[PDB]
Amino acid sequence: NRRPKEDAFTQQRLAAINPVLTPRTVLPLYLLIAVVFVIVGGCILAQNSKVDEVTIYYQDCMTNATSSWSDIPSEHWQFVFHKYKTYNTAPQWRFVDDESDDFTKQRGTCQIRFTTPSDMKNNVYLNYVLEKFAANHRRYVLSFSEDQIRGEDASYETVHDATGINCKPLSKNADGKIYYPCGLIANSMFNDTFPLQLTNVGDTSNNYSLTNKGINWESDKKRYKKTKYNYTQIAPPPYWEKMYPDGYNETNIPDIQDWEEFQNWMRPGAFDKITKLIRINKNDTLPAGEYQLDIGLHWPVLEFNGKKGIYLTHGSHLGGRNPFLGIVYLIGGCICAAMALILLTFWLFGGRKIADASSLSW
Amino acid sequence: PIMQYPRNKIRTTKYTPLTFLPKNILFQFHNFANVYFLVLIILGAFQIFGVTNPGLSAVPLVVIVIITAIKDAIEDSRRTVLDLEVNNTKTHILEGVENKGVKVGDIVRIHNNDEIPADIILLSTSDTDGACYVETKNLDGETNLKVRQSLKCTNTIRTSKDIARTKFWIESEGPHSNLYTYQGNMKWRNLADGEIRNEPITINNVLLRGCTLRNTKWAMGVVMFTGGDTKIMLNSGITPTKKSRISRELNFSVVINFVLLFILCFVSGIANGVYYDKKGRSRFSYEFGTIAGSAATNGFVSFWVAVILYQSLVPISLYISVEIIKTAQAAFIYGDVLLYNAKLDYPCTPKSWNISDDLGQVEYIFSDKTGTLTQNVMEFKKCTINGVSYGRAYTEALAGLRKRQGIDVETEGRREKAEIAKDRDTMIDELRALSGNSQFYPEEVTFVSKEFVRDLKGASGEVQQRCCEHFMLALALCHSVLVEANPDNPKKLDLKAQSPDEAALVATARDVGFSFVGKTKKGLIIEMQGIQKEFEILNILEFNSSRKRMSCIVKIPGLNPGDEPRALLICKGADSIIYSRLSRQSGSNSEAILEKTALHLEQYATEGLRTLCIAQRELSWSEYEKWNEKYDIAAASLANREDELEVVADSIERELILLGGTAIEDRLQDGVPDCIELLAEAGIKLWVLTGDKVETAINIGFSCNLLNNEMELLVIKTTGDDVKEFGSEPSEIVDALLSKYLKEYFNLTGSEEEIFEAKKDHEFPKGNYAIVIDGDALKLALYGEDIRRKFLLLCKNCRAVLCCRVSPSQKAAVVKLVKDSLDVMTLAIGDGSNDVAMIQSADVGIGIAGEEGRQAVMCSDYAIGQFRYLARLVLVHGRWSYKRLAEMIPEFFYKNMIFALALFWYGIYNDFDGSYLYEYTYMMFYNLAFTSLPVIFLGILDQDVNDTISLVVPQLYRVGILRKEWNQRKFLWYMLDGLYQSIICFFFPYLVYHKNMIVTSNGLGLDHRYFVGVYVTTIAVISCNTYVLLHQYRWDWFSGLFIALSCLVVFAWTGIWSSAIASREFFKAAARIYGAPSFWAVFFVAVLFCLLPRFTYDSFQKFFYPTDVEIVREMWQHGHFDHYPPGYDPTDPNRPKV
Ligand SMILES: *[C@@H]1O[C@H](CO)[C@@H](O[C@@H]2O[C@H](CO)[C@@H](O[C@@H]3O[C@H](CO)[C@@H](O)[C@H](O)[C@@H]3O)[C@H](O)[C@H]2NC(C)=O)[C@H](O)[C@H]1NC(C)=O
Ligand SMILES: Nc1ncnc2c1ncn2[C@@H]1O[C@H](COP(=O)(O)OP(=O)(O)CP(=O)(O)O)[C@@H](O)[C@H]1O
Ligand SMILES: [Mg+2]
Repeated sequence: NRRPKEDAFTQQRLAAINPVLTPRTVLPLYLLIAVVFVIVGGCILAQNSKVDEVTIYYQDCMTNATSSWSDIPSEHWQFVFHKYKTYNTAPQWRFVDDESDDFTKQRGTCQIRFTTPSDMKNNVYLNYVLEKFAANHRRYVLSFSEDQIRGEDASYETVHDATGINCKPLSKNADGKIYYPCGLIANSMFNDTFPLQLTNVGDTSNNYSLTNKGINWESDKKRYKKTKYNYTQIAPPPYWEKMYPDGYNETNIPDIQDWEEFQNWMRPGAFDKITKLIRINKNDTLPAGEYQLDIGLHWPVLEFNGKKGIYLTHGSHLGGRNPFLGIVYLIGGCICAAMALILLTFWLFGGRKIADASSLSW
Repeated sequence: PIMQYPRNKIRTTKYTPLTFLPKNILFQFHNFANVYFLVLIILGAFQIFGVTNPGLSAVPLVVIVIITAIKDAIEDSRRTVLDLEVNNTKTHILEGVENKGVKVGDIVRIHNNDEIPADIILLSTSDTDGACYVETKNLDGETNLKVRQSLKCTNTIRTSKDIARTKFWIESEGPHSNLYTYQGNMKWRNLADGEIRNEPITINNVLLRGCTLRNTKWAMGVVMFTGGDTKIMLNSGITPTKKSRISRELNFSVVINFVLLFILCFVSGIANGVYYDKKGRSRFSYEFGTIAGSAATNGFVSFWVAVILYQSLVPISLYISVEIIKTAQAAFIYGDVLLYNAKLDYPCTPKSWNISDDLGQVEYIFSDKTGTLTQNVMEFKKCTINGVSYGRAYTEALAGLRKRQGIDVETEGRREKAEIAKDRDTMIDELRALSGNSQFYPEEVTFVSKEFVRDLKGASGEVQQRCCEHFMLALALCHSVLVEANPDNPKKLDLKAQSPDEAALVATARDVGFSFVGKTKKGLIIEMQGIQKEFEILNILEFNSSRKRMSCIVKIPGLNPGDEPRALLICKGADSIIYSRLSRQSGSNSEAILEKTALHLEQYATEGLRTLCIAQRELSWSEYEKWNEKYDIAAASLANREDELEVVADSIERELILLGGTAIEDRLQDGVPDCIELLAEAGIKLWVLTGDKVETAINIGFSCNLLNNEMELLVIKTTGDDVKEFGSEPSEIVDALLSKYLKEYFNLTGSEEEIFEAKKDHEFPKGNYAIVIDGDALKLALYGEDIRRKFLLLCKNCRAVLCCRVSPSQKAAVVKLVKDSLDVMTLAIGDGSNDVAMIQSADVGIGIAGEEGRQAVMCSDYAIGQFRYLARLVLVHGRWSYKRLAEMIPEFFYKNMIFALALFWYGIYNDFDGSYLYEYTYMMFYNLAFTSLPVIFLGILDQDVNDTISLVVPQLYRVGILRKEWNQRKFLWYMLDGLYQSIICFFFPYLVYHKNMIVTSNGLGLDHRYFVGVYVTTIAVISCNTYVLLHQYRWDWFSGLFIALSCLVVFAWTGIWSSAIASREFFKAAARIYGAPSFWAVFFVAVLFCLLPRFTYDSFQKFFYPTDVEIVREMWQHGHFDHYPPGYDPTDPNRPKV
């Protein structure tokens, strides 16, 4: 007896809320969405109007500045303070060469001296902006070793594995020894040493500190682990050999776990603007006045006509200052309230009414 | 080994389970959308095309390869476990201790009434020297008892104790696949004596496989040799499968998806040639130059890296996604109880699973009748003998109910009043039933009680008494009806015939007194009025539906003693064939009786009775013995399965003396209420193709209300039916007469034969115009060039086309004409072995399973219980499976390019060097697990209206006849809707990073490109799955769950894979991204801008250009369908009122 089963699934009689888009459910729906996104779009422009940031580029402290306090191109600096009180004043910078490190392409010390009229809140972030740095190509971001990130004393053919990330450009030095951080990512690290303080020059000289601990995520110290090599078979990468001039001692091998500004650099930014954290200060609210950063220039940004800068901010809940998410929720409010208005004035003032049943075949 | 004998299974499915896998894998890559994945796997192993996880590239392919393998496993198992339990299900005993299953050299005993899976070479049986009868029904139209005269020499075996003393089989040559031939001969060596003997083995000594033996016992002989020596292994079994329009308008849509993929790689392949000849870039100092060499051919490699990058654009889960939906929609056609025939134990049986959407776009139903539309239990007689009509009926004299009064029940009591006055007095010397609903026509036939003692024969007068008795004896001798031993009440034996017509002639001749008791080995025995006369039928010629000659040549005895006994020829056929074979000039009264009886044939077809008439020539044996030699040499000829026996069965039927005609009735299948307002008010144009005549088919189209009143019955009606052999070169009549009103009926529909302005047009034509073209008026209409178009355009602007399509080549040629010359779906529902030519030459193949499963069911595309279920099969289970599968296929090319273009818009910002954005698990689980489930449960569980309301308003099927759902104008505007949302799902995640690259609330930075592809994928998954939510009707608990589960699987694979250390760069992204409120602010507002164009446009359509299926759904929510119950079947015999 092959009768088919009758248990409301081979008979297709499920729950079936059955939505019909009548104009008394769509027109309250657009009244519901557009009354949310003009309150969310207001509250995001309420929050993000109150964000204070400092963007100052310094790729031409080496040439376009003197040893005295020098010219300030307005192409470089961008203060965004919501109390427009000291916004047109210029941040000046000098240049201290000292002619000892004989590199002549990026050397010396640019000492930017800016001025913050308002007070930031307790968290203060000192980023660095690297525009026009091509950080996202095919050969570039697939050049490191994951085991050397995870603290492994790998061999020459185990940094040449087929699986994605290897170190095919940076495999060995002249005498056949492997590199300790291999691959073009760790080779191409931002050098410029920011100091651990913002010196409070001019006024009172009670300095404002900036810790370099707590920079990466603290949860990232489970795949960055200390080395296990034998201090002889590793070489520094060929663009690090002027911070490790002799090679590796028994005591100069960098612990990549706590060296947090290296952990940021092994996380390549997606686009041709790169903004990574290098100095934080969770403890102290920054007071108003005039501060000075002493940037040790080492990283070349002139062979590709790029930029290099400083992003000082107090990052809000959305992160940074961007007027995008305030405009977009208002565009979400402006279109939904217009599509409600177009589909109501074509309804009551001409158009159709849902009053018949002889529209299909009459 | 040397004798080359391997063993084989019986049925020849090419997917042998030892060679299942390598033949499937080559078949999987005849598709050119997964052999494209074999290119980007072997290019993912070469470690220059920037690819991480090279072994995870065979995950999104081989999962689809194995799911198609277990799909093809189920599509091989159902073709062998449900339709094919006849391979080996019986094992014969074959005991040899005193020294359905296959063995070469076996000596198999075959009893009566069983099918033989062997090529048995007969030896002997219970009859005289191996006289074997057979019903060879599953080979040809052979419903005879074909004699298989076995070896007349070795008839000495009786049991399996003496034939079991020889272990021997013969050697034969290769196969030939011809039915009537057998070129094998056996030679054997007798024991203890040197007698050599070649027993001659011909087609009379053997019988084939697919036939059913009758009337004999212990048929014995030898099974075939291995290979293909069975003559049904090649004549039938190699059938080409079929696919839909949407499965043929898909291979255009795939190539349009490959045109776009070839452009997005070509734009990428040149923009990284333009990038690698700049001078002031960053790739000179930090990244090391001369990657491959000192040329700019690292933009040609960057072409190939975009091919590997754009692998979620090639549709891999397409040809598995249609075959999950086509299978599940067909297994819902199967598993419906309202398509289950309780009186037969038979649900709907989908023979072809892959054509569930053909039932939503059909326009022409070629439903020929008398098997399909009717009940085919032939009852009445309404006898018309000697130019006078004896019979009174009011069961169906109601075909002319247009002009009569309200109710007439007193004549239905007067039928019963004459019924009790007819059974009692005719019970003189008859021992049959003769009761209520045992006899069939109440008519006082001449009041036969005249002789008591004075005379027995008469021969003085009252010729009407003789002419009625001579009619009934010639009626009960011209038949192929078999008696049968009645198991309960064995005192009344019954009748069994393969034709429901032919059984009714004897069974009422039984009721008047002329019944036949049985059949002897040569002649026939018949109990005519007490005495049992033995009419020796020495020869019969069979019946075919292409000839309409049921004719026996039964020999009668000479009434005077001492003569040569003459013979009759009762050529019982149609009411136009034997009038085309009738003696015109005569010394008899065979002229003035014709206009009496042919007037009654018009009277007894205009009330809805099937007519079949009886003629008889009084031939002698001075002329028969040469025709019998001309027939038996033609019977000994090679043309016994051809039409050269027809020219021998033509020469003796040239002149005839007409006896009379019958008017057997046929009530309906009660497939009336579907044909009125369900299956013809939808928009489908029915085409009945009877083979019965014109007056009976017009007056049955009114009865089922196929054609109602106010139908302009523009009958074609040619006037002459003659064959041409010479002359008529300067002028023409018999072809020019129908040709001049194929133009003259173009005053009703003004058109011309030149151009097809109607191939590009679909409508259910205003103006009724039921064409009643008939028989030879169709043979002279599809003759050659430039004659079809001047009525095929007339047959487009009709609503019904009608009868007399006999000799099924015309039913083949009509369904081929309206399918080829107008590219549209046909349906062709039929039953019976003469309608397989109409079913196998159409698009859909619906078959009716009657009491037995016939060849138009086992060579079909579906099978339903009655015609009553076609209104549910087409208007519900086909209209849904069109609007489901024509909604799924635009949604699947949409979902592949909301994703695979969002890593093209990232290609601008890495200058098209081919860096991945999606971690290579979100590119690998996207076609498979992320958002490939709600597209499936859109194609399986979507219903625009309920199952009852698809039959209350059947004109919702017009969205499928017009092809007003699936077209390329729908296909491109979903890809343009995807390419819109690819900009939204990338540049809303991009324009929060482009300002200062900081998105976290604690400033720690999510600048990495794998941490951007979670902003992109979560917008590309949720705004994909909510899009499918807004494009299904009736959100249920099931598909509404697998949207809430397929959105909460991208939030769950991000939590359990960004918590392992195996995710190298993607270590802990569940805590970093989802803790950041910039994710949940760009997720709630870039899901909006993906839906907001389509949701307003599908609110601007549904308010001011609303479809017919929106207006019905507005009536669903209000009190317009409150009176209809659930599970409502309006074509049901016993149902309540609305
Ligand atoms: C980080 O600082 C170093 C120095 O403190 C920057 O200079 C790079 O230093 C290496 C080693 O001194 C230079 O390699 C040299 O290249 C010349 C040919 O250009 C070759 O003749 C020498 O024998 C030696 O191999 C390298 O050119 C120099 N500059 C660059 C752009 O790499 C370095 O630029 C700073 N940045 C990075 C990302 O390392
Ligand atoms: N066994 C039989 N004896 C005498 N006449 C028969 C017959 N079988 C069929 N006929 C006649 O042949 C004519 C056409 O033959 P056909 O094969 O069409 O029968 P039919 O139309 O009833 C079945 P179908 O409708 O599927 O063609 C009918 O008018 C019928 O009267
Ligand atoms: Mg039929």
